[PDB]
Amino acid sequence: VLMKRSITAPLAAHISLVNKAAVDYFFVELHLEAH
Amino acid sequence: LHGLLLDQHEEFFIKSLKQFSLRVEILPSYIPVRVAEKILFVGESVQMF
Amino acid sequence: QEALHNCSNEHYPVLLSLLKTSCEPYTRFIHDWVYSGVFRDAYGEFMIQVKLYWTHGYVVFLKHIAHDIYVCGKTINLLKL
Amino acid sequence: MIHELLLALSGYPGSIFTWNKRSGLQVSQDFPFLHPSETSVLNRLCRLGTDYIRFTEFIEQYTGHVQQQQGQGGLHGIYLRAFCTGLDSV
Repeated sequence: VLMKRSITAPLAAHISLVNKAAVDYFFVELHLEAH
Repeated sequence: LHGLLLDQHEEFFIKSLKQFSLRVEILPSYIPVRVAEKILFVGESVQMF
Repeated sequence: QEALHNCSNEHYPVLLSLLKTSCEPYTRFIHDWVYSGVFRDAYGEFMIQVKLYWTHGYVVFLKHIAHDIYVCGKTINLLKL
Repeated sequence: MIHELLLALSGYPGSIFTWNKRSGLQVSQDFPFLHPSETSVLNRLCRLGTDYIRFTEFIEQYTGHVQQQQGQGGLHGIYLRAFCTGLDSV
């Protein structure tokens, strides 16, 4: 079998955490939602 | 278990929904048709969900 | 692609061991750009490369993850600005 | 006779056991130094090395000749190669 189940799995779960922190950083700090 | 194949241009008695068809003619006689139907059903089911 | 092209050979575990060390640098590349946002440029052999300011040039392994990393790095790169 | 026979049987044709593809291994059979008594036993031994050379030629020709392969099972495919592996192990 050819697959990644030990490389991308501890990586893709971290990508989403970074993305959610950035989306949070926009709203609750720079107040785009108030614009 | 994964709906994956690496076989190109040879037979293995199987070719969202579809993408598998039953090569009924090539099938080994000493392995019955009945289990191969279940195998085709399982591979399609895993590819679907 | 020589791996997916193969399924069984006397050189199949040999090629697994060869690719397993031939992918050792690239995993380190990706382990740089996600946690730092700055990859040490070699010759531009990194597959991704580089006011609103975003005009990065981007447009094989799974490209399903390539654009994911391409957005995962440019956002940290904005925080550096 | 001592080393020559083993060399023939291993699949290296000599100048006593001359390889053809129409007659395989063959005694020279034109000397009055060897006689009909030993000749027959020798021909019986020639058969095995002929078949052996055929076997090894087919296995080598189709296994380890491409990376891993459009398609014809009598010339290509994984199944023919796995056949040649099983034939080599027997």
